[PDB]
Amino acid sequence: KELSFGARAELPRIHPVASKLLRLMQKKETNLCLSADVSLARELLQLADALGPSICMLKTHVDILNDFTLDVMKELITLAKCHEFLIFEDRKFADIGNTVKKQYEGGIFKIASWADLVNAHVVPGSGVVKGLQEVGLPLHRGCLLIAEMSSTGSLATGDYTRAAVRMAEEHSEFVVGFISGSRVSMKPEFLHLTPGVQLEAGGDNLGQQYNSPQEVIGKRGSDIIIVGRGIISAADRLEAAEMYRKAAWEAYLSRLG
Amino acid sequence: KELSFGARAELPRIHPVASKLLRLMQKKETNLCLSADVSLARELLQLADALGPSICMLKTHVDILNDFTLDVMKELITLAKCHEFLIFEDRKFADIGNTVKKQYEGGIFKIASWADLVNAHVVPGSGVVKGLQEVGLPLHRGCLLIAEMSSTGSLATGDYTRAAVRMAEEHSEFVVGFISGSRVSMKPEFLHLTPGVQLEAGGDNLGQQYNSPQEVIGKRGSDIIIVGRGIISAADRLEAAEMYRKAAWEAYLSRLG
Ligand SMILES: N#Cc1cn([C@@H]2O[C@H](COP(=O)(O)O)[C@@H](O)[C@H]2O)c(=O)[nH]c1=O
Ligand SMILES: N#Cc1cn([C@@H]2O[C@H](COP(=O)(O)O)[C@@H](O)[C@H]2O)c(=O)[nH]c1=O
Repeated sequence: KELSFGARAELPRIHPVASKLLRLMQKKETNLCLSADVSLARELLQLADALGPSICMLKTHVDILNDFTLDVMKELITLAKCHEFLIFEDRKFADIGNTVKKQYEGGIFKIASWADLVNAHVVPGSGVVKGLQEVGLPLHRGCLLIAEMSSTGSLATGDYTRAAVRMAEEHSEFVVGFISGSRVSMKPEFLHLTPGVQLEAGGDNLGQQYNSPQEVIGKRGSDIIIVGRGIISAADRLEAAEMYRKAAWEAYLSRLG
Repeated sequence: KELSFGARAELPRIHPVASKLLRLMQKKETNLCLSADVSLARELLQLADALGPSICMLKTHVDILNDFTLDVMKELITLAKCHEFLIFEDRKFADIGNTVKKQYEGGIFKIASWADLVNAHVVPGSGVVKGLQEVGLPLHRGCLLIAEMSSTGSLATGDYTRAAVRMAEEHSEFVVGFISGSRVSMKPEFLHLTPGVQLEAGGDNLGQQYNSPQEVIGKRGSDIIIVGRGIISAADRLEAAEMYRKAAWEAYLSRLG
């Protein structure tokens, strides 16, 4: 039998970060992750504040911010704490452990100092996880492994996907779930987050593909939708975020029974 | 009968950036790329200056620099021009075209403004290249596709590797070669750059594997060695760079006949 988000938050093997996320999802009735792909700090913060109540998570690409400072991330954390959402930096770590460890802790972004969650490609082998966890475990953080991608021509299929699942299952002290297009693990202690979501069928001119919240949450068994342009390009971003939230939440309720 | 670097710099289908590189390799007698994995701008610049004459390329991870500014990059360009080497930002773009185009142009780093070369993972499908090339074409930049990786457990093998090669062939206007462990393309217009290189075989504690310049260039047919710790860990980095340069250059001559 499928467990609710609230119950999954209490599973014996749950990671504290996944448990925190699952409890706010249940509390707020939201399984929407806003993708805030914006070029200005003030836009990031404005959106986080206005849409915070509607979202379980805010996904950042800090490298696209023309005016990133750690004082912007400090302010973001205050918003995350106030509205109750996790911060997920979509950094896509994708190299040897020695390197990604430095990229996660160091440099100007100091990602581990503010990001509840990060993600990593599995193509380098498990060293990518072992390096990240050297930094993330002391900082009480979690990681998502990229098991499938939303884009046309994606190579993250078949045996590659199976490899991501195995790596996750063997690094549960740090890995809390997946970026995927569908449920890829049978263990309920893992989260599935799915980008490439819009209400209407389509894609963009550079390989993005879209499926609806009901397809991805209801039919494919994923837990959370990640939505950028579907919301950000809308005239009314508050109504758009509420529409995606209600769509994802109802799809989850249906699948739950 | 294999072509010299100087000869390849004249091939019909050769990219302008590959041509410039191959000519300076030939001129300077170096097929060494320094991986300057350091956290201080002052160290990066002192290395670029001292080692410039020994290297054909300097590989950066700007996100590890604690004191990155665009002015640091200005200086690095001045040294690249003065000593004649290319700047390769090892950014590992690895997402949908819409996102990578912004990561390449924008944000704090403005990578396209100073990097002659960048690399991309092929896992997202050809959209990753299509996005990057939209930014890099007017700027006369080039891209390397990651066909193989140096690390234990790497999933960049078999059909994954073949996909990277096909993608590179199909985007030869922008893609100038590969990050690989071995020659993966027969087309001499393509460069092969190989990390995971030290004089002493072995590895690190986080999945990195090392093979000799002789093995990599001489036996495996790659063009350029990418060397980080083997040089940067030495007390005298210039002596170390010369040791690697001679080893790689001679292994290349050996292969020629
Ligand atoms: N990993 C991963 C992925 C990340 N993303 C990211 O999710 C966001 C999708 O945004 P949008 O297409 O505007 O809804 C965007 O930031 C993109 O970089 C995917 O779209 N697909 C993936 O497979
Ligand atoms: N793509 C790629 C790769 C990049 N690298 C990069 O090359 C460098 C190797 O450094 P070192 O092991 O210190 O010689 C380091 O910056 C690492 O991130 C690999 O080692 N292997 C790869 O497959």
